[PDB]
Amino acid sequence: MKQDIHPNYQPVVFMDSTTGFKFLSGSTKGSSETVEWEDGNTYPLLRVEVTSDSHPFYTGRQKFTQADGRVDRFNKKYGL
Amino acid sequence: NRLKEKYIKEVTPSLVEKFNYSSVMQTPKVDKIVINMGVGDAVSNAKNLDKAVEELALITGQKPLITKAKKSIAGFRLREGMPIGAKVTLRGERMYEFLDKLVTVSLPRVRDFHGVSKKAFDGRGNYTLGIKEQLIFPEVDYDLVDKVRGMDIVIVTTANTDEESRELLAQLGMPFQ
Amino acid sequence: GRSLKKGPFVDDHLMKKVEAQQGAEKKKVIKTWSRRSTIFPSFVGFTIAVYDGRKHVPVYIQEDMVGHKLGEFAPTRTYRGH
Amino acid sequence: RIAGVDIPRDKRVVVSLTYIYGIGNTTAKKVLANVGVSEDVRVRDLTNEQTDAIRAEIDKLKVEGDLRREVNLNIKRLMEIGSYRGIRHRRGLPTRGQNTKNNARTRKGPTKTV
RNA sequence: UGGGCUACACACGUGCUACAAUGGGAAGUACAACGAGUCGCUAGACCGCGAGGUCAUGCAAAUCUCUUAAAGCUUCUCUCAGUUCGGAUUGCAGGCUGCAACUCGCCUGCAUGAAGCCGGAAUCGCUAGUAAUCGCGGAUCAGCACGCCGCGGUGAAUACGUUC
RNA sequence: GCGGUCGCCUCCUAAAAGGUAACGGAGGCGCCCAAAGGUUCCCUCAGAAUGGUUGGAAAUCAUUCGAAGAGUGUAAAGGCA
Ligand SMILES: [K+]
Ligand SMILES: [K+]
Ligand SMILES: [K+]
Ligand SMILES: [K+]
Ligand SMILES: [K+]
Ligand SMILES: [K+]
Ligand SMILES: [K+]
Ligand SMILES: [K+]
Ligand SMILES: [Mg+2]
Ligand SMILES: [Mg+2]
Ligand SMILES: [Mg+2]
Ligand SMILES: [Mg+2]
Ligand SMILES: [Mg+2]
Ligand SMILES: [Mg+2]
Ligand SMILES: [Mg+2]
Ligand SMILES: [Mg+2]
Ligand SMILES: [Mg+2]
Repeated sequence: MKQDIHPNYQPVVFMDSTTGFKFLSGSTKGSSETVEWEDGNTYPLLRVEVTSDSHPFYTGRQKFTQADGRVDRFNKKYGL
Repeated sequence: NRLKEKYIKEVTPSLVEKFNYSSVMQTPKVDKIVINMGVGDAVSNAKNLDKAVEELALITGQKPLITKAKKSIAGFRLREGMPIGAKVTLRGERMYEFLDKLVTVSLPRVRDFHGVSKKAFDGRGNYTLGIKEQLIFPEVDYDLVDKVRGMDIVIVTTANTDEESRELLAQLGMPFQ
Repeated sequence: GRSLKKGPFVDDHLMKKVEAQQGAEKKKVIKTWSRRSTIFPSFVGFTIAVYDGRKHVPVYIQEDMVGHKLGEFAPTRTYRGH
Repeated sequence: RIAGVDIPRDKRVVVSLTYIYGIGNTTAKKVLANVGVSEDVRVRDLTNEQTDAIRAEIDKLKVEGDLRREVNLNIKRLMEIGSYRGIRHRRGLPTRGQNTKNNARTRKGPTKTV
């Protein structure tokens, strides 16, 4: 890689906030927070709310209710 | 390095088993990843391409090569050599790192993300994903974008068949529909 | 809107007709002048020829249509444009 | 910021919340009552903890893309069943029964002199 | 019986609401008049965020009710922003009246938040308790007015002059 | 007489060396380039299919197929991967 022409790159850890699952990868962005890491090495830490494990599709279960049908709505409203 | 680790450990033996490879050399591998951002707006204003290039560099960690129109086209007001479109090539560690980031972070942040296409294969074992909008990558900062844009990521592998390609991408993690 | 205590409204004759045809293998068009009558889950799956002021227009009833008055599904006046 | 929209910073918290789609002034008052946050303090002043509590309440509420998708499904539903309201929606005319000989400019759009 | 008179590329008349700080919002506090009322006006209480609902009271009425009017005044807040202006359109959920509210009623809550930054040529009303502005009542009327009839509150500017 | 032509370059006429006429059939020139020259090093095209945000027949990207069907400042012939 040519020198002084590429955006700064630094290794960084990632923790899924919702579940805590951890994965180490490089990125351009830097996080003031830093955490240790196996092999006894510290890296800036980027907390992410949603990851592959967190995302419902990967797990195989979906949170969404999928809404209600109008027949059922009518019965609920009118007690029928 | 996580994705390379995952590949070599789980993915490589699993593909060997499924596809009954005589030697591990036959194992398909992600050969390279080419992220291409076609910017026709540069003709109206080159700074659109400039900012697009900057965003792409932030996303990729490598300065992009500014591809130029090989042919002048009056239909798009395009003169030959006009610097429209950029690309970046990632191999080895950078390739694996970017791919893992795409799987984990950039993909979920897509609006109403229903997964990735399962037919966008050339027919040779090489896939492409069309990202409609940026701001899904953490490095875009959701504000620096003056004009939102998209891109095309081309995953070129050593697989001969879309089937082996599909299994490899799934193993590395690909939200196929 | 219609008071909840009052409950849904439907013309008695229309309701009696749909009731009589409930145990029907194949539904036959029910012709009604009653625009007012509300659609019901029972109405689902029936074809109803609603008078529009000059003729009875057939409409196929579905669970998606229920909860609305019949007359709304049959337009009265036609406007092609100018 | 809070629900995926960067609310104005200087304004008072209730007004800044209203800037979120799906949230009006009454809803802002209600969520602030739940969180205990005072209405007068500006959002820039609001501590990160108060902002987190406000995020919890909004996430409890339906807003932004979720709300917009719900309404568009309703309108799509009317059009697909071919109801009178659906036809009104499709042709851009008043659905609620207003007379269309005059006015109706909001649905119709700008006047066409022809 | 149902539909139409309620249509809708467009043109005009008459009005209502605005475009904001002489304002918007919140709280407190004060002052009217004309009129209506029997299955009608409805007190008071309770439930409801509200529209309203339940019980229930007085009054065929200078006795009871509609009916503590709104602008106003006093504090607080907003700080010139297509906004805390504007309230159209739209979604959902309700309240009534009525056999029935889709065509096609009024009203409520939540959500949305349109044009509109004071308006070309031209044109209208008004000389004082008037214009301007603020409400209140009533006729029609099951329900339904920005219209009509009437009432009061606050309350100006200007008239040199008769050439046009 | 009117019209056309007058010098130079390329093709056909031209009869497999060269040359060869007609008011025979076709076109070009009166320049351009400071690199579009020299050299060392390096590279190989046009199109087609498949896949792919804006993006459309056709902009940029990827694989495969592709011996030249491209390009070679400028006419044509000869030549050049
Ligand atoms: K109408
Ligand atoms: K008019
Ligand atoms: K007229
Ligand atoms: K009016
Ligand atoms: K004030
Ligand atoms: K109606
Ligand atoms: K009335
Ligand atoms: K050179
Ligand atoms: Mg809002
Ligand atoms: Mg009407
Ligand atoms: Mg009429
Ligand atoms: Mg202004
Ligand atoms: Mg006079
Ligand atoms: Mg007065
Ligand atoms: Mg010869
Ligand atoms: Mg010879
Ligand atoms: Mg050359």
